[PDB]
Amino acid sequence: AYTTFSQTKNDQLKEPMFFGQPVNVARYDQQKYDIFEKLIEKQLSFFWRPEEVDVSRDRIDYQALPEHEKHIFISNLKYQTLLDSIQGRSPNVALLPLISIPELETWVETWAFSETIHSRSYTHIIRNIVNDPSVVFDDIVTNEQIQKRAEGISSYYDELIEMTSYWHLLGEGTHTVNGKTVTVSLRELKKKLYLCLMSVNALEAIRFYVSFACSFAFAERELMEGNAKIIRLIARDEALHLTGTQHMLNLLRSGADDPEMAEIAEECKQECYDLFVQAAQQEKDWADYLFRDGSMIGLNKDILCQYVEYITNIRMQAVGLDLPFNTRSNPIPWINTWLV
Amino acid sequence: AYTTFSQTKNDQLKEPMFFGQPVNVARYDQQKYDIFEKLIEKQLSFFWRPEEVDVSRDRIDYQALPEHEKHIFISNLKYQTLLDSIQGRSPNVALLPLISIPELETWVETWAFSETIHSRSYTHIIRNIVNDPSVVFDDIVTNEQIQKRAEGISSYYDELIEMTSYWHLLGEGTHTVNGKTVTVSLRELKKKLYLCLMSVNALEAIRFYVSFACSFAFAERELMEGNAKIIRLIARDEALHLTGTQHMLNLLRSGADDPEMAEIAEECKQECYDLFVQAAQQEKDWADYLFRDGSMIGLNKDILCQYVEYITNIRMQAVGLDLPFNTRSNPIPWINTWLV
Ligand SMILES: [Fe+2]
Ligand SMILES: [Fe+2]
Ligand SMILES: [Fe+2]
Ligand SMILES: [Fe+2]
Ligand SMILES: [Hg+2]
Ligand SMILES: [Hg+2]
Ligand SMILES: [Hg+2]
Ligand SMILES: [Hg+2]
Ligand SMILES: [Hg+2]
Ligand SMILES: [Hg+2]
Ligand SMILES: [Hg+2]
Ligand SMILES: [Hg+2]
Ligand SMILES: [Hg+2]
Ligand SMILES: [Hg+2]
Ligand SMILES: [Hg+2]
Ligand SMILES: [Hg+2]
Ligand SMILES: [Hg+2]
Repeated sequence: AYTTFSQTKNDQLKEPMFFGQPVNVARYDQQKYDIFEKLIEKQLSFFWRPEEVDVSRDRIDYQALPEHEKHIFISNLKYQTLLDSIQGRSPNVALLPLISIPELETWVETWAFSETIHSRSYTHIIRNIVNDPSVVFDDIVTNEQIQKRAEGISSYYDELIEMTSYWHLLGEGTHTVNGKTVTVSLRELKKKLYLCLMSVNALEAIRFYVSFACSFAFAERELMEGNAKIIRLIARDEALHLTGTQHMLNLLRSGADDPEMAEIAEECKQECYDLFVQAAQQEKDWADYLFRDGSMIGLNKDILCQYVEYITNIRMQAVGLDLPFNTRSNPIPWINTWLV
Repeated sequence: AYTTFSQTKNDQLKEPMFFGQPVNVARYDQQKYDIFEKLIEKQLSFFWRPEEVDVSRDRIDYQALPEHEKHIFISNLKYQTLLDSIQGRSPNVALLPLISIPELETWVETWAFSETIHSRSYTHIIRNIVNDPSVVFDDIVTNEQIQKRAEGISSYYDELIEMTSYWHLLGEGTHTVNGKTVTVSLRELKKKLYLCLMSVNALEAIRFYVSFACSFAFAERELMEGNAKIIRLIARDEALHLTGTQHMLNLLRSGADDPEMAEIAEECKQECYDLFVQAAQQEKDWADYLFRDGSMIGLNKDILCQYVEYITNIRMQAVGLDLPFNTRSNPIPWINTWLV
């Protein structure tokens, strides 16, 4: 039931963000929600190329680092690489088949594209600091400490993609496939999409920012300055990506877009809350594996843990969820030098 | 069965271009086919912003055009808008789920992203030469002559996408879906993909160039200078895209990739030929509508048909197919200065 060009002439200003008629004409002279056009323009204005950044000194900096610090830096870089590997392809494969307005479709493609630039930047960094890049890349797929998160993230996407395929092929109803009953509910697919968006928002709002803290902690000591310059550019892109997911989520719950979605937003309010806490908890547990052999100037298990609660509280409130942690001011305001 | 991050550690240099293990880590330090990394780098170096191009005088020129010339200009633009609307989302939805090497996955996303920029440029042009863009955009969907010319494009993609979903959900074999027998053959899916690529190649190599000639015929008389600047940048991108498709097809035919694809290419030889001949005929049939209210000096049905036969022979030759048309010299050598 999916088509690359719906032959029905429809009003793209009246379609819901998702599940409406697939988009036909890509036009940008008008939009249901201006924010997505603004985000596309900003992202295009931010276009940068990794190769332009000098990372010639990061090699020696990395070599001079104590072993536990090399571990902290590389483990963090591997996680960033993993996140953008998934983000460069998933928004496209998972969201594109369900978007019903042109500005969001193009925003999703632009967003995914900017992530491939990030992936290209990580290769640029990695090849200029280790001699044998292959060791680093393989450890990304099999690192036990890392794969727990990837699995959980990939899962939401994989499940939504699967349910979408069934919906497009069979439509709503109770069907039979090779002797098994297969139930396809649009309401459940909508719930799937909502929770997946919330998960991507957490990936954007928390997972990445916790990794930025680690990267910039090195920059503060004037180490790995090539890497810092690249992460600063990536962080500027992520701020836009998070702005996009926050608007999608708030538009869906404010009842402005699809009434049934506003309904669902309220329905799984508790589940959404636990999803967020879980993510915060994962980044916390990670700080354990990170500083297993020691800490460093500006960063340690406790400070990092405090930043997680701080950032999580802000992000959750931004999407209308209750705060899970004790309120406090920023534990590491020095990071603002590198962020927004 | 599709996954956004396969957990199996595989040697990406040994996977086939399509139908192997979905890509997990996005790395660019090595590649099975260097040509795709070269294409990504080239496309990135060609990055341009449409709204930066000055089209303020285009409004004056257009209005000054006799009605039939306005018809020619706007009809051609509407077709280009359609092709890029489809090409901005199709490579991602149809190809991404089937790619198994990172360089190709990123090339497809980069290629699709460049098409969204093309769509953005058409809005920039349309919005600056007509009072109500909605009349132009709405006609793209309903116009029977535009849909007859483009007939078969979205159809191929939609069929591939549907067959792909069946494959990811059910796997190979014969199944029973709602009491009906559904056969899922990987070989048949490979055939579908192969012919889809050959169709995209014809779209990139012929359909777009026929439209460039019409656009540049105006630049030739010093009119629509803004549009001409844009079309030149767009043509520069399309040349990369067609290079990419020609390489994909020729690599598959060589047997150096999936040996089964080499067999399929050889077996589907006549179908490849038939679709190029069909695409050529569709472009010629378009002339009747393009010049219904009159033609222009140096631009008429006869010249368009001569050019179509000229470029078709060149394109079919590049992918190893026999030539359908009698050989001839370029009927419009003035285009060379505008292209590449
Ligand atoms: Fe990123
Ligand atoms: Fe991002
Ligand atoms: Fe294009
Ligand atoms: Fe193209
Ligand atoms: Hg998602
Ligand atoms: Hg998700
Ligand atoms: Hg970290
Ligand atoms: Hg951190
Ligand atoms: Hg929820
Ligand atoms: Hg919620
Ligand atoms: Hg804490
Ligand atoms: Hg295709
Ligand atoms: Hg196709
Ligand atoms: Hg034309
Ligand atoms: Hg033409
Ligand atoms: Hg062929
Ligand atoms: Hg001819």
